[PDB]
Amino acid sequence: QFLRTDDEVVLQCTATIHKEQQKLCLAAEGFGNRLCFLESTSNSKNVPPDLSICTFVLEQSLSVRALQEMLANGHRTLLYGHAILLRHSYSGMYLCCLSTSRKLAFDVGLQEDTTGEACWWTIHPASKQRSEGEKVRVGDDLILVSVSSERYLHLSYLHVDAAFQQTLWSVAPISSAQGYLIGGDVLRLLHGECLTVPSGEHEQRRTVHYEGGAVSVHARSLWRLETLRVAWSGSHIRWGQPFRLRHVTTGKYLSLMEDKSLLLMDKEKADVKSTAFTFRSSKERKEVDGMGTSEIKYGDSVCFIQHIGTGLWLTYQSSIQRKAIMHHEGHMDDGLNLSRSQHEESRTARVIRSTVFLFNRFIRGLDA
Amino acid sequence: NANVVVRLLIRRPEGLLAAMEEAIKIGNAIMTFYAALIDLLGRCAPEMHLIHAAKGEAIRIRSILRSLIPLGDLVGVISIAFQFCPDHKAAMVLFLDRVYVQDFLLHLLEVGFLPDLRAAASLTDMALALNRYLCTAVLPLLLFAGTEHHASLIDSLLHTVKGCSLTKAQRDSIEVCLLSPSMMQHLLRRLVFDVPLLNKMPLKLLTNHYERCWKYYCLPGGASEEELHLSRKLFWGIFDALYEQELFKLALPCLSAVAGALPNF
Repeated sequence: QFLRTDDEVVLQCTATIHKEQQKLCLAAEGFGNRLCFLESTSNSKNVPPDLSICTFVLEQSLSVRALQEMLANGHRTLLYGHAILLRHSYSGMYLCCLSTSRKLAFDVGLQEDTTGEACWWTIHPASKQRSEGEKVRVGDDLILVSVSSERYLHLSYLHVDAAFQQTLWSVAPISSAQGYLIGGDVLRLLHGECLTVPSGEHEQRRTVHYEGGAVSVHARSLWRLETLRVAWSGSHIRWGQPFRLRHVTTGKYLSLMEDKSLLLMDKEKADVKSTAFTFRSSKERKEVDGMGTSEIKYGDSVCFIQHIGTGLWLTYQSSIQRKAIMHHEGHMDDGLNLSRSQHEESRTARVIRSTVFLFNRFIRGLDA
Repeated sequence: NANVVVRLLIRRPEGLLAAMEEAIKIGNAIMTFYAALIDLLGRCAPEMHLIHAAKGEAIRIRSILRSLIPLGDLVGVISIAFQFCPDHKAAMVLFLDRVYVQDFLLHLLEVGFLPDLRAAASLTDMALALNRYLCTAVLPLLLFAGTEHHASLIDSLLHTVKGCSLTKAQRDSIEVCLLSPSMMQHLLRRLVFDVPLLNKMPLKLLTNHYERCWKYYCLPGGASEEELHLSRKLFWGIFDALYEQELFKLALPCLSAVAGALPNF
């Protein structure tokens, strides 16, 4: 219904390039990149978007009186005229305007410090249908205004930058229950011993195993769920809705081709019927607009994996190399239990691959 | 008013150093329109004092003025008045003055002022640039090339040594010498070559105004000190020639000041 502080939202502007409604989303990187860019969300049926780099968190929301005071040194609700503080929900930096250039605009990126007028944005309504002072609501196409640069958060032709011209910014809720599954987690897949992808120095690790020992703790066995919905993608997770599984350390999607194999293929090969699996309580709703209710607790769960297009059952075959293959029945051990991870492990996990993909570009540019 | 008009202007659109040059060969529309825009955007300055310094969001417009418009001002401060001509530069000096350090005073120096004493010798229509500029070249009152300026501008000032407006050009030199150091020390006896050529009364006032400030140079570093005696002797014999000495005899006892610090053409 409304938007509060400490919520999870996205910022999303829909442009049109030659009669193609492109719903671009705002995505900052961090850990080596002080500039924002655009994330495609329109073509989500064959190339899934990255979700961890486009969700934000509203931290505080003052009026201009309290901001000009505090600069001069619960869960509140937002009103059109408050200067808010966005922050990157993964990286932990605060979004702001910068004094760099790429025209008479300014560029937009993250910064760590919260003082100054740089990381503050007053919302502006973009209708006569709603006006000053009143309460925010879900899906209101709005404008953002820099407190420092006195400029509008403009989409230009593909720069996102702080300009004198205005553009729309639709928002969408993401999240807001302890011990249950929320779309966006990072978790291991326990067996008794957990699901694994092998060590480096190659295969390109595209095989999938079940293993035991210290590889339970290490950074290989990390999996991120990405549900098919754009808005409310950080809701609860209940049975029957499909979701992609992403390998976090490698950045390749866990894809089943029932003829060929169970492999890991890239974003541009991740088809909605190829890899969107679902768990079932047995081994034999669709969409709710909210964060839902509590479905799956972590230790008391038997999640049986089953495809949409084939409907098979991923069971282990016969190091510990019980390789997972989609069988038609499976044994009584496909009720894989779950174990969510903590924030620092996932924070290391994403930055590992983010540095790997830059070091390899450095290596090949040096060998060229 | 300033703030609101500035924001209004920035919504809309209107190489900005290329337009005043490319139209200069080519019908006086855009070269006047851009100079009027410069005059408007320079009139809406934040302040002229610590209101511009010790306050908030008077600096925001000041940042926007230099952020969408960096200077490139040589297309206006140099190339327009060397044959429209006086006024377009008179807007640009205001835009640079209100919004925009001791290196820059020598940067734009002798740009335009070299044509002054040249075109002053036909006193017409473009020689009313100087009667226009009797205030706006003086208001930047507030040795590498400075020896040129006391060369050139005094050679403009001696063009009249407009009528009561020459008092602005008088303080424009008497205060320009006062912030001197070796070339200005030689310039502390420059008008002695014209004090012998003195005997209108302004030629003697140009001697008297620098006469009192002459001793500050040889007080700091202490050839033509005997020539200063030679000018004092022409002043001692010229004192017998004569409010007639209100500008003369004020400097005559001040020649003991010229003896108190060291120890036309």
